[PDB]
Amino acid sequence: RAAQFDVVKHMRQDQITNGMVNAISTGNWSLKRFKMDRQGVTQVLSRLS
Amino acid sequence: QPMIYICGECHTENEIKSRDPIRCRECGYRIMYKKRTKRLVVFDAR
Amino acid sequence: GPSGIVPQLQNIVSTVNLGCKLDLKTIALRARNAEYNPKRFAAVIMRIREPRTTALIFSSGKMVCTGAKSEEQSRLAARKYARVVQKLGFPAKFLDFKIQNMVGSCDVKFPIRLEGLVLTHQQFSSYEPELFPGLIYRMIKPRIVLLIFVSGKVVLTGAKVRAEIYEAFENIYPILKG
Amino acid sequence: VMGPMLDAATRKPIWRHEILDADGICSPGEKVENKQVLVNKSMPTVTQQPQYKDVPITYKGATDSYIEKVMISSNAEDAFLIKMLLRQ
Amino acid sequence: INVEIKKIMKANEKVTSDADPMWYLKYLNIYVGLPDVEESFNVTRPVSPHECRLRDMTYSAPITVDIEYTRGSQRIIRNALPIGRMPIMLRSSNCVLT
Amino acid sequence: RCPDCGSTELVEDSHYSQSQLVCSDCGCVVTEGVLTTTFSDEGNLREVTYSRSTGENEQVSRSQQRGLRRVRDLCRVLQLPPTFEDTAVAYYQQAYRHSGIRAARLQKKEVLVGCCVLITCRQHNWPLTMGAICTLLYADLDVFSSTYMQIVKLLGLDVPSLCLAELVKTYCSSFKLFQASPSVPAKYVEDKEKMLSRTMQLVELANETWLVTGRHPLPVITAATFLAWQSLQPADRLSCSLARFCKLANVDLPYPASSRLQELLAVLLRMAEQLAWLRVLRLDKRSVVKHIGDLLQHRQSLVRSAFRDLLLPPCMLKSPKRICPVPPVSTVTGDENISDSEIEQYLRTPQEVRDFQRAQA
Ligand SMILES: [Zn+2]
Ligand SMILES: [Zn+2]
Repeated sequence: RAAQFDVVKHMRQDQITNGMVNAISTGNWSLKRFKMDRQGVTQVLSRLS
Repeated sequence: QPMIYICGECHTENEIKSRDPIRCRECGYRIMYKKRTKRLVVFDAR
Repeated sequence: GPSGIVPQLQNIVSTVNLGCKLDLKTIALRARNAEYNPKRFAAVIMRIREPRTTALIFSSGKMVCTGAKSEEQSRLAARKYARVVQKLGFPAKFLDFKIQNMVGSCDVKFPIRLEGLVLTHQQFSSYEPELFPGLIYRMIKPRIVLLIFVSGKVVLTGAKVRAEIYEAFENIYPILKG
Repeated sequence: VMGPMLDAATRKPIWRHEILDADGICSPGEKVENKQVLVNKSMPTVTQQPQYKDVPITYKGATDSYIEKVMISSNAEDAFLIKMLLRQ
Repeated sequence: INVEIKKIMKANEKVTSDADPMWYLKYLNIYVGLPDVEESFNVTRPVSPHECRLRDMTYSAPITVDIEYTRGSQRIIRNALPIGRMPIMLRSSNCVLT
Repeated sequence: RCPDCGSTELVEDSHYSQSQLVCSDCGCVVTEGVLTTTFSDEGNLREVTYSRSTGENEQVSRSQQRGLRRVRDLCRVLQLPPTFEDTAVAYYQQAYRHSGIRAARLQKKEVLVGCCVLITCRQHNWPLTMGAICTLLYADLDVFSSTYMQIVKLLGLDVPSLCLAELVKTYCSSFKLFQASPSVPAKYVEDKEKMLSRTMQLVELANETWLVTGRHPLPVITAATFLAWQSLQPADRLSCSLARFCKLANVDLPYPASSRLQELLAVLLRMAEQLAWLRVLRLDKRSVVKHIGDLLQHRQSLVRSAFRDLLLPPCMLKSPKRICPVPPVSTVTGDENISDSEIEQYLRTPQEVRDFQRAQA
């Protein structure tokens, strides 16, 4: 388009929330920056007593 | 005639009997509990 | 029975096959009331004060007329246009006269609570207040489209004869009342 | 969820629907046994009217359990949610 | 929450498009607010942890930024643009319990 | 049927771990043992959409994939649960079949995506102003409407009406009146529920008084909010203007807001005339601000009494002594020609013909 656009029409919301929420729940923190793939970094709190 | 539920905090009787959203009529709360059964049950004192 | 109010026609649409070739530029040049503007559209428009109507002429040998209050008046206006065209030197003829559309309106003189009508007739009564104040209702017997307003007036369109407008009004009236 | 279907002979629900209330869900304080149903759920075969097929939430286990409370809530996606707390 | 978000944002405060330059985009500040839940008609209310436990929801708070960007003019600023949602550790500074 | 007895009393039953079907009439097994998947392959399970399994999804035109991606991104930038996204994409895919829609210009497709997400959100009763969605699309409002009606007519799908209550609920929360921000004096902070209830009852009053049908709801709602806020403390808010109000709230007031407010004030005086104390006090448009709660307390009986004196568009409430007069009958069309000098009057002389030729040289 010749008329100028605004980035306001492309402020995505899901990617951050997904990228965080799933990262905590599944317990893997894959990161391309360091080529780091860490596992078992989260656990379910044990409510035996 | 309809089934009567109990709200979260106010515990004022609420009724749905439809596909309406689960929301208390007085407060904005959205949790409910079924009332205790009408029938009797029989227990052993052991 | 009626409320004593009869629907009133406001516009009539009719067309004819002239049956001969015509030149838009020649008609525009030789006619006082002709308007021609090919840069926008390749047709010649026509106006007469009696019957009060607007018409268009096309080089293919076609005419359309509108603005009359009755189908006989539209036919009279169209024949006047054909007379003008013939006296302009074109061997036009009045072939295949037809009526296309006519618009009527009426009133019931009481307020219309449109929400009830849309809640009882949503299938056909399209209501939307935001963009357009009036309610839109399409009904089948005959194939007419209706516009309805809170003041009690109604506009009817899509008919060929006044009997259709009357029949549609009489059918809708009980729905309007309740 | 459909209510417990009632036996035409004895005029009471069939054994497998013994504990269900009038709205098709258990009643707090009642005793459930093995192979009874807790929620008479049926879902439509869409996968002219779409037929439903039943998929009850049956109770398994080697011992009877007592129901303590039963809650209901709706998520934002208008999905109804039921949770039951069973006791021994 | 209190410093490292600010540090990251300052570390990537500005961006621009190579095509048709003189068009830019700058961040100014960033915040994390308080926990809440989305009501189904675009309103929100604060929620305690236990409600979230029962409803199987997630306990989180919104992330908001104030933005500067150009479109024909450069005088276009928003003050409370949300970007996402942050899980909240219980009893931390922003948790309802503290 | 039982092969041993021919009956149909077969009941599927399970022993401690043996699933089986037994003729309960005579006790004769007829089908026992089953085969099932395992948890070891459960984590290995995958999925292929049936359309991709049937070979579809390769026909998606670049513009079709662009449009569906637009549906997704539009849906997601409003934090909607994914159900809306998938329903809207299904609706857009359903639309794309008609040749007359795939054949269209770009802005047509954009507005199609807009109206599609609009109809889906309406289906779920979710309130949303068409203005905001028009704001989030490049196209213009008029073309938006034109295509909206085109598509609803083409598909004839249900159009649930826009409920006023839910719209009040959404729009009220938008304000910043309810927090002690530095930019606003604390004088103008209240209880959210009290404000909501005042505005809710005012809006229903406006509705029942025929103030809402066939018009924009946003200005009347804005007016009601302003008057409710003023009424919650008439001591000082009576000195504040609606223009000042929208400045404080950062809200774009509709142009007809003042007119809607004036209409509601006229209705307010018509209501105030009913009550004994109010009618004795001889109130006015301004001073009445401090009795709105009292009026609302007894709304129903007083308004029913007042109706016996209705509301209609004030423009046509000017006491029209004549309504739809019957025009004279002029259906006669003559015999063949009533006149002939008309053609002479409608044709140019050679002088004017040359004049027309030289007109646009
Ligand atoms: Zn409650
Ligand atoms: Zn047998």
